[PDB]
Amino acid sequence: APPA
Amino acid sequence: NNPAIKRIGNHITKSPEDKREYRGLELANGIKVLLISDPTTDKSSAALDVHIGSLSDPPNIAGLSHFLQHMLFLGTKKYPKENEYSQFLSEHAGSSNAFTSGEHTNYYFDVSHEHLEGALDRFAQFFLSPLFDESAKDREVNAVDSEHEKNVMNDAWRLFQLEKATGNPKHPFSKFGTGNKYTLETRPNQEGIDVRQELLKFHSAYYSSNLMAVVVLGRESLDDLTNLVVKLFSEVENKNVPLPEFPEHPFQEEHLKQLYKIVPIKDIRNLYVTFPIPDLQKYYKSNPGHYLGHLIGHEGPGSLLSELKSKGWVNTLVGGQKAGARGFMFFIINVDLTEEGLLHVEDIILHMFQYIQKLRAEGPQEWVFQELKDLNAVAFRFKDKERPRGYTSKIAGILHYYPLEEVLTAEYLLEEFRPDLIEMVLDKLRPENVRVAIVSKSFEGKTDRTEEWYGTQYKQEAIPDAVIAKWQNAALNGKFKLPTKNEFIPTNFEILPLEAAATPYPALIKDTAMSKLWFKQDDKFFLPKANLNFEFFSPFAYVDPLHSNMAYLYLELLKDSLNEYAYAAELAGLSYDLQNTIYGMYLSVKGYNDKQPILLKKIIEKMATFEIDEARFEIIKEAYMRSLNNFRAEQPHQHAMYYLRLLMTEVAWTKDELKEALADVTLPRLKAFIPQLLSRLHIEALLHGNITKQAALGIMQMVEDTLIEHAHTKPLLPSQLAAYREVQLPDRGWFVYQQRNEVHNNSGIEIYYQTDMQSTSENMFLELFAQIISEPAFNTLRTKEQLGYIVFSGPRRANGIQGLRFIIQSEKPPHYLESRVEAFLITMEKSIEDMTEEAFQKHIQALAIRRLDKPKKLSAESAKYWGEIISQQYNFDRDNTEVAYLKTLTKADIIKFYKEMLAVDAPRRHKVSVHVLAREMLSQAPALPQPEVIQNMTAFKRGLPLFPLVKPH
Amino acid sequence: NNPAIKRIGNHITKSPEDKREYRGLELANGIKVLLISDPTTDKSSAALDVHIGSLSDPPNIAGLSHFLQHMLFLGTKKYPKENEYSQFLSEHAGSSNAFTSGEHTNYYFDVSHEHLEGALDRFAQFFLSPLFDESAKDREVNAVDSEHEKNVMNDAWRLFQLEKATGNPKHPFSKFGTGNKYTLETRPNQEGIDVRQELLKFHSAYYSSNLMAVVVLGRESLDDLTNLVVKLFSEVENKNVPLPEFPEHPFQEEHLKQLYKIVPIKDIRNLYVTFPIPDLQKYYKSNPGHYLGHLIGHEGPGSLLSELKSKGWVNTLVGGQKAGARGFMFFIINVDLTEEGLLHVEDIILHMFQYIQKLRAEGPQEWVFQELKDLNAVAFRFKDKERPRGYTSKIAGILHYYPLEEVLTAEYLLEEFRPDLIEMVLDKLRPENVRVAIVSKSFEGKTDRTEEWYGTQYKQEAIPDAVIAKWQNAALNGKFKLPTKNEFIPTNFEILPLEAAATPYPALIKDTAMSKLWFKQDDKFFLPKANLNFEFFSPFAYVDPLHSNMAYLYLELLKDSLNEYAYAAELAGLSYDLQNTIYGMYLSVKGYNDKQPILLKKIIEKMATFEIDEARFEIIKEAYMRSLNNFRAEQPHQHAMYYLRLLMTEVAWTKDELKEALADVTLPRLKAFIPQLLSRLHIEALLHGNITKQAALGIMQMVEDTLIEHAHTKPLLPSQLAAYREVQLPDRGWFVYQQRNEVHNNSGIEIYYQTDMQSTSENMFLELFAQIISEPAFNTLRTKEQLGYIVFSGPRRANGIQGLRFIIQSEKPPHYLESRVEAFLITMEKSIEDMTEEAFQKHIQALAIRRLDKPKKLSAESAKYWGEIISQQYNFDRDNTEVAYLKTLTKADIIKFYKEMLAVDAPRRHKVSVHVLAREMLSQAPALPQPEVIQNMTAFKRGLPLFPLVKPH
Ligand SMILES: [Zn+2]
Ligand SMILES: [Zn+2]
Repeated sequence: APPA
Repeated sequence: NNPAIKRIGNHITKSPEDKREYRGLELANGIKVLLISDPTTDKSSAALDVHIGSLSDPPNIAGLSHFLQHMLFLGTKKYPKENEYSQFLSEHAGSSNAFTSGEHTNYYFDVSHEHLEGALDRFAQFFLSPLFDESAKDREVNAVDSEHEKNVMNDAWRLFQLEKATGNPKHPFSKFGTGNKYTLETRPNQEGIDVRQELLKFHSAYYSSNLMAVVVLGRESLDDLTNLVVKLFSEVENKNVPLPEFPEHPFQEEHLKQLYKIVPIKDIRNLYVTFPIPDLQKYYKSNPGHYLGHLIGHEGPGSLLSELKSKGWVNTLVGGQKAGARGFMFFIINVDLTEEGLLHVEDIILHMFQYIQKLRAEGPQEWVFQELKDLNAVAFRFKDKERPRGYTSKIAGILHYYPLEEVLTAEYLLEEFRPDLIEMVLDKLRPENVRVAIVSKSFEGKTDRTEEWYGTQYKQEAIPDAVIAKWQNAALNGKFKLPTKNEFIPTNFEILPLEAAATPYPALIKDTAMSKLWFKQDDKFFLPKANLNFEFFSPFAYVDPLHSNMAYLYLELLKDSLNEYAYAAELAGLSYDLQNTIYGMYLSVKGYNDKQPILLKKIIEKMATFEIDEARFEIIKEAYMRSLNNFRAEQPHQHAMYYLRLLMTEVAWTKDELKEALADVTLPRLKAFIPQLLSRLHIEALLHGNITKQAALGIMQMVEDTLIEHAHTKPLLPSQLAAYREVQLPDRGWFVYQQRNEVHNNSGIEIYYQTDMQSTSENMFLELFAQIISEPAFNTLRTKEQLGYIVFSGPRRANGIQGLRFIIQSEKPPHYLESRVEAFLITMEKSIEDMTEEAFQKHIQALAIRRLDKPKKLSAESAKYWGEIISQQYNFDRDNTEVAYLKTLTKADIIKFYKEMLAVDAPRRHKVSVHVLAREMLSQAPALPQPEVIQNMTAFKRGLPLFPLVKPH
Repeated sequence: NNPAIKRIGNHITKSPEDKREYRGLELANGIKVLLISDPTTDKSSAALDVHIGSLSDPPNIAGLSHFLQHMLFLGTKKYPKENEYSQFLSEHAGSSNAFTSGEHTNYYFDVSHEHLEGALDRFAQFFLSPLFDESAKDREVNAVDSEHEKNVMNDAWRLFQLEKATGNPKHPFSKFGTGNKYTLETRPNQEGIDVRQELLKFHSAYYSSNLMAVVVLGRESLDDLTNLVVKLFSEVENKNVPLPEFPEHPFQEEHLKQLYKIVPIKDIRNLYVTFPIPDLQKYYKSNPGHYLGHLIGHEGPGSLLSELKSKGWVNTLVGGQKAGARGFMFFIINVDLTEEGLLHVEDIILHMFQYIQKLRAEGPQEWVFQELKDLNAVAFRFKDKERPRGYTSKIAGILHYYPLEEVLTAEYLLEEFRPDLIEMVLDKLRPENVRVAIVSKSFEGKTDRTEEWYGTQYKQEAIPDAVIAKWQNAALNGKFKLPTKNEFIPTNFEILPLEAAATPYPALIKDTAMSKLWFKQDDKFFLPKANLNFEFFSPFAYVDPLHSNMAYLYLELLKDSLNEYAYAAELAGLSYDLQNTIYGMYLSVKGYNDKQPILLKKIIEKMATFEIDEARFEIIKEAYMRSLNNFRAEQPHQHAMYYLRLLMTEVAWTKDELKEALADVTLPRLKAFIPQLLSRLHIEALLHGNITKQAALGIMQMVEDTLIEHAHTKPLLPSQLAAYREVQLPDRGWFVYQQRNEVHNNSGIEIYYQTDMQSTSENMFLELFAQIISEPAFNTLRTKEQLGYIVFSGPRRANGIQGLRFIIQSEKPPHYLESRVEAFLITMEKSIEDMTEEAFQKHIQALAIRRLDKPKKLSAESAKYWGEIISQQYNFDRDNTEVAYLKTLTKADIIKFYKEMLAVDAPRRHKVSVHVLAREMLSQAPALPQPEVIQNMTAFKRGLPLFPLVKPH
């Protein structure tokens, strides 16, 4: 996942 | 023309689907304003964000801006009564909060739409003439101290501050933002510092109109909102304060190529990789950091995570840009670690640099950027309508970063592909610029440093040149590929015409042994989305601790297995939740309706044909064992709530029971369990959104057909559809269960005054009483008595039964807390006797507004219906019915209810208290009876009757 | 060394005047590439030519390769949005088109130089993974159908297909290349064909790398262009497809000695004579066919045409080689026919064969070859710099035919004198190999066949053996002689030094009663050429229909008379244009400056001493009558534009009025008209190129002195220099003028929203709005709604006034088209409200780039200045000034412009619509008012005010  | 207004914003660019109206302005004093007119809104809202925060604290008074944030609520020159603001909001269906970050202090409220001016005027005074009353300061410093304490044994906060502690100690990044009693009272007193003075000096120097942004949302026209805001905010003074900037990175050369080994509180294993990067905020039109985060953090086939997971080294990964402050940012790649991953950190980091090298080899990918851009455009267009309070708060923060006209679009829409900026950031993600932190209990007794504010035990070492060199030579690994084109992107946004037979509430459109199907076609929001909720009942999901473990593990493994496939759907606005429950399984599919059937079918198919990977099995089982163990490190008030649940519910397996049974879960046993679980089910569903009766029936049939085909599922008997009961407490009984929290040095308590089964009358007696005492409970037990930061009261509802609960976390012993809550109840009795009919009716109206507050988005409405369905009360028109009844209640009714059910000498008082002792452990309180001390939970439940289950509406 | 590159070419031969840099190469997969680096270019460009076309369509799906050409623009796997490609280009100042011939499909674009990679990436995907989306296919088949329809009643297209239909029907030459709804949808549906699959199969089978050539032109270095093309195109798959070849001529024995008699749509009379010949393409270094075309098609003294014209049988002649496909070509001799010529076709053809016999008698002439070679060498050296888009497209085609090193020179430079090939081709031009087609309305009712695709009515006959025999016995005719040496060949290519007083824009260097002289010595291109443009003003050229007819006839007669003399100059790169206008006369002489004053002097002298030949007069009068009548067969959209012009301009004679007055034009009357026309004139000139101020002044005075000497010309009065005004429409007015097209079965519409007089602000409001809606208008009105093939929108400028126009040609009735245009305008208003600030700025930047794009050649620069001069605005620095203003515009400015001038309820809406009915004849559209229907153009104009004229800069 991308931060959030 | 109007002198108080410097400029009025051109058209504020908004989503096509957004019917709210907007006007931006800049006041003469420099305040940036957004006005939002929404004639349908039940609650109005305002927020103000000051562009100053804890990075600007005096070096010798850590926590000052945060403390100021607390104090602004405690009285102003115009409204000096300490809780005037909070009391007004409570009496008018409102609520408020605020937060302090490094660069911002953000204050917000909502309130009944009829009372916007009244709340807003009280709010505005915070920014004009706060009292910072001396006695309020000496009390409220304890709340801040208690807030800090709560955080001390929390691993996230520990790590947050440790990073600050390991950068440049001269940089403001190093500051401790929370403060505590030492930094805000003890040390200042010993240094001859006058803290009230410092609070006033800080407010005067930094609470300047030029650093402020305000957002107001109400029913009023834009013109009337304009006049209101000018009237209340043009008097704020402009000190023309320069905006703080931090162009030097807190991580300089001596802070790079460093490795930190850290002992956590919980048994967790994590790896944190960090690179310093320039401030990328000015590049928001191209957002190169988001591009690189999307790729490095990707979870689909070919990804960094996929290979790390295949190697059996990590389970999860977060990657991308992280905010710093004006002038500096970070880029992170964080993973958890399996037992084997902990032994392979150098290898994991190598693989990270290999994936980065692959990105460098392929160069920036425009099709990737365009896909992100187009998905963002779709998301913006069909965005759910936000709740006012969160919306005003969020917008006030972003008004500082974008022109007025662009504030709504600025955080959704991407504009230009800038491959040069991508390459510039990628050029920063190199081994010579890396920081590495490993979190693990295996470092216990092997560390030599302690972080001052939290006590964190750690060790720091230079990363060997030989290791850096190997990472620098990272070559291409054939396992890593760019993502493939996202095939879950929605393309059909057609809103189906409302059917002739459409209903206002869900209708029961299928009712068979196998399935009960509730359906409603959206008639409010008209976005191309739907919510598909399913409860699968099976007695084998919770029959014993072993089966509960297996049900959990089965679904965790299933999600883990589907993760690569479902990640793309996620990114494309189509998501699902799948979890074991005490009655079976819960599945929810949400988002764009276009491709929902495809994802839903894949999940059910996978559920019914599931083949377990043994290595995933062992890894996930080990993580689950730690998760169960780690509950010991949760907060005292969380313990209290957990024990009360165990005590009051017919069946409930404890964490200790679950972990005892976990060692016994074997792969063969889990394989046998699944077909058993699926062999007989009842399915109750709610399908609500952009769908027709016919598609709803088709979805349900597909679900049924798929289980029938692959799992040979047959219906349960009606007698098997048991729900659990709540324990029935004896009249005048008082029971106490005592436990200790071994990690935190604070106690927790929950007190529960059980009333009776839920019904229109009992519900509204309880909710009105709760409304009445809500703000007074907080004001008394926290603001005046300062028992702790966490003080809560309100209704408790479980298993069709209800009562009043208080929860407090405190440095004081739970028996002291009991006496104070009891003292408060007496004060409330007298307060209710003395209160005017006018005041009383205000509380009725406030509760009424809260209950009738209209859902702004589909999922809020679905959740209401879902509550009626899983509770099996099915009362979809509840709010109207219960509020109509509420309005007939008198003050005498409430007094009688209190005297019969709640007062210390009440004939039908039913009290149970959970006392959680700390690790190391004024109005007149009444005399209390001796409690019966619960020695054994099973024995306790065995010895009491159980309530009936509530009847369906 | 580089695996993706098979070979890099040696030095690409170019003109020494050409500063662009070139590199040729062949990729590993067989794609031939030319890279063109031009660090000066404002627009970059690429083209790809696949060596497959309509000769390769499945015999059961006519039009497939052409349909595929349309479909490639409508989405790919990487860029799935249907208009991603078009939108990207529009937003970056770009444009694109493509075509399909028998053996090629050629695709090309240009774009702002900063966005080459983005455009080229989207373009490359056409050749990798087109979607051939089912919905797109169903819509776009209508555009192809409408394309075909537009061609159906066009005489040139009808003859083009008729020729194919009268050769071997088994030969691919016979295929119908356009396709239509019937061949591409209706019939395939009937035959169970999945057209999407056929598109996929055809692309997979034939869009092979080995049959592709790519050309890329950008500011980038050759190395960067190289890396770019390798990166994007090396992934195209090589299927090693054999190049189609057609060694067997479509015209076999049974197709020779045939006569076709054909009924045209227009009243035209033509004779087409055709001989099959071998494919001569491989002989490009000698070009025997061009040698023979040069002689047979000559127009000088002694020529075939000269004698045919003197006999009063023909007016024009085209002769020479004509492309077929790989393996076959044609040689043609086509002429128009006078009334007498129609009666003497056998004799005309006898003269053709007599001229051919003279060529055989004299034998191949090296000196003729040498002239052609010398002229081609000069043409190549001093070739005007091309616009990138046309240049890339052209080179991509020819890369298939020549070695990399020769691609620039191959079509120009002759190297080999080949008397053997000349004789060999001449030996094919014999009566036993001839096909003859006569086109004439005289065959109406006398035909017995119908061509299937166009409906062409014709008759086929064997040419009598006695007729063939007479032609075979053609003897030398003393009237035919070879051309003599071309004395117009230039030899002085000296570029005059830039004068100390040279200016960047034209300067007014003479301002007298007789003449206004604008002069600029070329400071950019430095080729030995100049453009000499003259507007001759006289009231008597347009005073009534009779005089307008006489002005036309005078100049046609003059050009006819000079033709023999001027033809040698034209071959030598020196041409002129001479025509009557609504204000007098227009003369432009262009090309190498060397001999230019000689041609100019001759034209003016001939003008002023003109003696009319009575036989030429009657012939040219008859042709002109037919030309006026033939307007009835122009397309509906051309009709609509013509009617709008008549409606909106102060003075304009209709075709009906001209043809009515034509019968009154007698020889004596025309003889009297000429001296009157020339008796009083004002001359405004632009002399621009490789010439000095003194030479310019001398050229101008030479023209004046010549008219003064021979015509006694005196100066006009300043008051007589009247320009015409545009009719001023009333606020909120809507007028409709309705007519019928009697030939075509489609309707046409032009809608004109008149705004205001031209000025800096009004110009840029309109141009920015036009830019914003340009691509969406096409995407909506054609790609989505498929109203027709022809859908146009943009600024209309006339007589100093302006506004927004839409032009559509459709099967739908004009009132329906009106409603959809109005629906679209509302769509655009909301689109502008919803677009981001940055999207708005992109459109500003795209317009800026388009407006500032530098002329690449002299005549392009001359045209801009000439526009300023004929409009009498004289704003030479317009582009800088207007772009500067443009950049200050906001979304608010454009919304206000739309609401004030354009919206359906705009206070200043000024709308006029021209509805042209066919021969036999979704967003919400707003309700429209009842229009005022215009019944009489004269009364319409009388009842309205006239705008002022724009003031000179
Ligand atoms: Zn706080
Ligand atoms: Zn076409």
